[PDB]
This record gives sequence, structure tokens and C-alpha cells, in this order.
Amino acid sequence: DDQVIGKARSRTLEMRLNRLSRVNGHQDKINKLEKVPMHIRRGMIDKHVK
Amino acid sequence: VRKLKHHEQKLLKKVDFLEWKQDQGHRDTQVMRTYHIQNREDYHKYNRICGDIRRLANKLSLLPPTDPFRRKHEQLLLDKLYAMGVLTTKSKISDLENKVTVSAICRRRLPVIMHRLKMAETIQDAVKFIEQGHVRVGPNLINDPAYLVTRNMEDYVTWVDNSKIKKTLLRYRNQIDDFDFS
Amino acid sequence: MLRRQARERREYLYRKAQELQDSQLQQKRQIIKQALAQGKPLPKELAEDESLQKDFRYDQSLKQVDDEYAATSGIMDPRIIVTTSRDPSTRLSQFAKEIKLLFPNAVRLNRGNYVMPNLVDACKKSGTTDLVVLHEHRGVPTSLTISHFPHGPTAQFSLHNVVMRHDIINAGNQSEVNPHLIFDNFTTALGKRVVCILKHLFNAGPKKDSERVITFANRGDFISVRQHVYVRTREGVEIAEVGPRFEMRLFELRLGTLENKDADVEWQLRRFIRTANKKDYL
Amino acid sequence: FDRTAKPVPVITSEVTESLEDMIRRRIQDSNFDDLQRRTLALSEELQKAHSEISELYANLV
Amino acid sequence: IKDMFSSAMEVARFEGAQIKTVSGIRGEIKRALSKPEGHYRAAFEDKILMSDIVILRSW
Amino acid sequence: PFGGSSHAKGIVLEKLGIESKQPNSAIRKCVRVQLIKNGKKVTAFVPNDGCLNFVDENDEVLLAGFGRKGKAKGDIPGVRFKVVKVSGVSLLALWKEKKEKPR
Amino acid sequence: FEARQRIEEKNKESSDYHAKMAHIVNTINTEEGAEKNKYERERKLR
Repeated sequence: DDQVIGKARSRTLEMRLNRLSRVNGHQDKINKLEKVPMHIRRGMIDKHVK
Repeated sequence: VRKLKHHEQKLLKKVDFLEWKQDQGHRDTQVMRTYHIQNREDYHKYNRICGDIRRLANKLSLLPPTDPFRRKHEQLLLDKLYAMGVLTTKSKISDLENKVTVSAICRRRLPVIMHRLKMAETIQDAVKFIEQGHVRVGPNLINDPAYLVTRNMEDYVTWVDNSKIKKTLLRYRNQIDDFDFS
Repeated sequence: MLRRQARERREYLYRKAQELQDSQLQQKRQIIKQALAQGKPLPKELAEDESLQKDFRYDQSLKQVDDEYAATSGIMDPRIIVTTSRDPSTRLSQFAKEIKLLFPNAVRLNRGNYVMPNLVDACKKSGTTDLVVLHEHRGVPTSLTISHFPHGPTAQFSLHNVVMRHDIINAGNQSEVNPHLIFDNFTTALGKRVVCILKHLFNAGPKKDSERVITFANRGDFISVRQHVYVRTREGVEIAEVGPRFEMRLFELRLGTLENKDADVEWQLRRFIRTANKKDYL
Repeated sequence: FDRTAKPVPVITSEVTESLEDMIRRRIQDSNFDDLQRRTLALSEELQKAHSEISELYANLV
Repeated sequence: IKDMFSSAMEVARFEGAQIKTVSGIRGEIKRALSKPEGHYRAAFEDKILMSDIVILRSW
Repeated sequence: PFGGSSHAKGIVLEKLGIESKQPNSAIRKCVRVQLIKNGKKVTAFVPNDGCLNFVDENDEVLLAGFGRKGKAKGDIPGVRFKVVKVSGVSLLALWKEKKEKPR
Repeated sequence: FEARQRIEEKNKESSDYHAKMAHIVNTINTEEGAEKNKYERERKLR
């Protein structure tokens, strides 16, 4: 934890906080996504699934 | 532009001539209205400064938590900003990110300070009196309404000594003393 | 200068209010830090809360002496002014001289036709850390107030069992060196307030081998203060009493200066309350 | 009847002796309370972060 | 207060003691007086009026 | 509750919390009785501290279940019996001054 | 002298009485609550 730095630090802290809040919180308020329009999110989903 | 009908609206759901999406809520012109500033460039110079403070706060956040360098520099930043006057609490570094705003800088501007100290009665009145040259900061008069007065100079804004404003103020309190030619 | 004092006292009060409103956020950050260190589930409120979780990076970078003394505790040796009530009796003038001798960096002011606004204003402008005002009852001294000046606190004590130094015998004169202090039985929060104000009334950084120790011992809400000079023999320490001795009970603690009289009361000795004679430090 | 005040404590020989014993004990232990003076590589990528952030701080200041 | 006792020796027997009023306010009897014989001074927690009556409960 | 019956005879053994100050309280309305079917002591209310002054000692009371509806502010959770009769006569009649206590 | 004595012994009597009443309340609560909860758990089995 002392020598981790940058985006790795940001994402790992967010992951731990997400884990605890998930264990004791309501699923929707825990995991709401971010707003993206319909054809944009459907195109992203289909590209990733491919 | 005519309050077009129903099928026209469904075919033109996305047109708007007055509000586009780059005019980001018209926040700039709204803040220019709230604190009565004179040009668009002034709002966006303040926005450039707030952007620089916020990227520095983000990089100091990305440094590791128990870092002496991180604690030293974020403390220097919060001290600097509180002494300037922009942020009001010296204790929260998520304020150093979150609550540094163009409105904070724009209300350390000068006619806001006069209006708050009750030298003027509205901010438009304060701008008028500054432009007509009644206000001095320290011993030398200030003619620019866009003067950023810190805390320790908010202790020195006064009326210029030979003004009809000062004469009327004293005369109302029944305390004029023309030996000074106040 | 008075305009600076006004704006700085206003800013201190507003910062006080905000700190007392965000003590809860301090506790919430403690809960998040504890869970992160030894991972337990978070409570429901902090789990749903998104601003606090999002801003726990800066507030993870985040992390005692009093508020009014923190800036200049071990920096400025404090100067105080021991002044009398008004139209002093000669025995009370003697006692004021005793107190001036007891504190180092004290001076003495005969009060005659001085008003309290002019007195406090002049002390502020010239720069004096403390004022000590003494009151009598036909020679016997009965009250003492201490004010810390740049909008600091005032403690009012009533002092009872007074025995002077010139009362005893021609033993000589004091040692006047920067003393050691002893603070016994000061335990509660108000005990910390009183030990703070008296310790900063004294001087800073005494030597390791001084000869005089000044003791404030709390015996059942009566503070007894004495002076003792000490010599370390081969087997045991012998001490010779010196200075006045008196029991001194605190009875109020205001937060303005002693000229204010509408200051925000921090504490006050309740007499005609039902359970007054039970509790200590109340 | 009832009293609304513990009266003031008289000073006695044994009270003085207890205070003298406490003072003797504290001097022998040399335990006082007094106002004391207030005084006054890493890694590659940590040095790189420090450099960029000090340059950016200087510019903002 | 003026009418409870007779002598300053009596008030000195009873001093420092706990009195109340008919009106409810508490107070203590504090010191004997000298020129009248049974009069004393008492400190209350609010301004007593003239219409009232102080009392001392005794067993 | 106490086994078979609805009501249980018992001997008054001692008087818990007689020394309390504030009158008409839970620890003042509580007594302690020993059931004679088992020789087993257990604590039990009486209504009305006056009726506490009725019931005395070694006096053959008859208990019933208490049956609270909702929780109260100062009542003791746990005592589950009240006294109905004292040595053959009923505490309500003794309280309303209909009958007398015979010995 | 008498005032100090009377106040000291009065405070001792008060503190003793509070300790005694809290003791009695706690013993009643724990014992009768244990018996009551065991019987209620047995009756819910029925």
C-alpha cells in the first residue's frame, strides 16, 4: 500500500470499498452504472462480447 | 421557435436554438449575473485557475496515503487558499478538491466584499461607487472593480477621505467635523 | 488593529461551529479506515453513502494543546500585568507585589482612575499576554481573575486561606528563578482547561536543576498552591516552604476578556442546585 | 437541618504533611509538569511523480 | 431576612444553611448582621420579592 | 407456566424492595413467593402498594399469570405472576373495602 | 465541622442506596428473564 501509486492505487481502493459496501448494502444503490445513451452502450456491449 | 406541433416535435426532439450542450448550463453567464462581472474572459480566467488547482489536488491524491511529501504539499495548498480567502475551511482536503469554485474566487472580488461589509447596498451599487472613485484600499484608491481582496486587506478597505459618501455618513450620525474637511 | 481583532474572532467562531458540525464526518472516516485496515462489512449508511466513499482519498490523506494557546505556546515568553482592584488597601497592595514576584515576566500596575476598556485596550496594543486582577475584603484577599488577552479566556477564582510571606518572618527574599511546576489531581476536562491556563501563565522551558517548585494541588475542588525550595541530600530531599499559601477555588470561566460581561459562559459554579454538594468539579 | 455547601477546608498539620510527602515523592522521582519549548532513494516512479507535482505546484503558486 | 431568629449568636449557629421561599426559589443563609439583632443576609438564585416568605425546614 | 394449573398457591417468603424510596414502583410492588407444589421460590407482583400493605408474610397467597399487553416505561421485564388471593380472600375485595383479612 | 460531617454521611447513604436498588433490579431481571425466555421457547415448540 505504501509503494502503490497512480491509477492502480485509485482502482484498488475503489475495489475494496466496493467489496465492503456490497456485503452490507442494497444492490441498486451500491451498483448503479453510469449514464450512456442507448445505441452507444449497445455498441460497446456488442464490441466487447465479440 | 413557434411551439411546433406534436409530430414536428417527435421529428425534431433534439433541436434547441437557445440552449446547446457546450453552453454548460449557461453557468458562466449565470455567475456573471450573480456577481456582476464585466466580461466573459474574466469568468474563464477564473475557471482556468480552478482547473489548475483541481488537477494538482488530483495528483496529490494519487500519491500514496502516508507520504510526507503528499501531506506537506496538500497542507501548503490549503493554507495558501485559506489565506487568499477562496476556501473557508482549512481542514478538509476534499474541500480543496470539491469546493474550489469560480464563485468562490468571484466573491472574493472587491464589490462583493464591500456589499458584504455593508459599504454598499447592492453589488451593482458597489460597482458604481468603485467606478466613480470613492473606494480606497489602504492609502491608494482602487479603480478596478475586479480587484481580488484577501482577508488581511479586507481589513483595509475604506472610503476615500474626501467623498460625499463619507460626508453623508458622518452627517447622518451628526458627527461631521470639517477641521479634517471630511 | 481592532478591525483585525473583530474579523479574526468572527472567523474563529465560524470555524468552531463547522468543526463541531463535522466531528461526525471525522467519526465516519474513522469507521472507513478501520474497515479498510481489517476488512469487515461497512454499516448500511456508509455503504449507501457515495460522496463520502468517493471523497475518501483526500480524507484518507488526512490525520493536544488548547485552541487559544496553540499558536504561541512554547514560542513567546508571556508577560502579565498584576493589577489591583481599585483604591487598594496597603495589605492588598502587598499581596499584589507577592504575586508579581511569584510569576516571572510579571509587572505591577497600581490601578487608580483606570477603566477596564482603556486597561484591556492598552494591554492589547502594547502586547501583554495576561492580566491578573486582585480583590480584597479589609486586607484579606478573596478573589483573583486571570485573562488571556488576544480574545482569550478569563478564569475567575476565589481565594480563601491566604498567609503572606512578609506575614511569616524575615527569612530573606525569593529566588526569582524560572521555576518547576507541579499539577496534582487535575484529571477531568475542566481540569485540563485550568491546568492549561495556569501553565501558560507561567514561563516556558525551565532548567533541569532549578531550586524552586511551585505546586497546584487539587484537593476536593480546592486548588492549593505553594512554593518550595529544595536541596537534594545524600538520602532524601529536604524542602523549605516559601511564598504565600492559599486555597483557591475556581468559580467561573468566561470566554471573552474580563471587560466583556456578555461573553459565552463555558462553566459556572452552581450553588443552589439540588445535587451541588455531591459532585467534585461541579 | 440540611446544608447546601461543603464549607471550606481548614488547613491542618496532617494535610500539610500529606502535601509535603507528595512533593517529596515527585521531586525524588523528578517528575514535574512544565511548559517545554516547541523546537524547529525513494523509488524511480515515486521520484518521477514528486518531480511533476513540484513543478506543477510552483506554476500554480 | 429579618424575622426567623433573635440573635446573631443564633444565626451563627444556623449559618450556611439551606432555605427556600414559598415561591419556590432556593437560597442559603450566609452571614449574621450586626446592628439589628436577628437579621441576616441570604443569597437566592433569583430576585426574591417583598410579598414572599422564606422558610427553613427543621426536624 | 408453573406446570398444570392456571393459578398456583404459594407462601409469601420475603418482600423485595420495601426499602425503595419512590412510592408505587415496580420494585415496590414486587414480592417473592415460594410455590408449594415444588418448594420453589419465584418473584411476583401485587397490584397497588396499598395491597402490598395487605399481604404480609407466611400467608398462603394464590398467584396467576401477569399478562402484559405492551411494554411500559418503568416496569420490570421478567416478573410473570401477580397475586390474586391472600389467605382465601381476594386482594380486590380487601382493597375496595368489601371484606376483611381473616387469620 | 458538623456541616461537613452531615453532608459526607448523607452522600454515602445515597450512593449505597442507588447501588442496592440497581443490584436488586438486575438480579430480578436476569433470573426471571432466563426462566421466562426458556419457558417461552418451550411453548413456541408446542
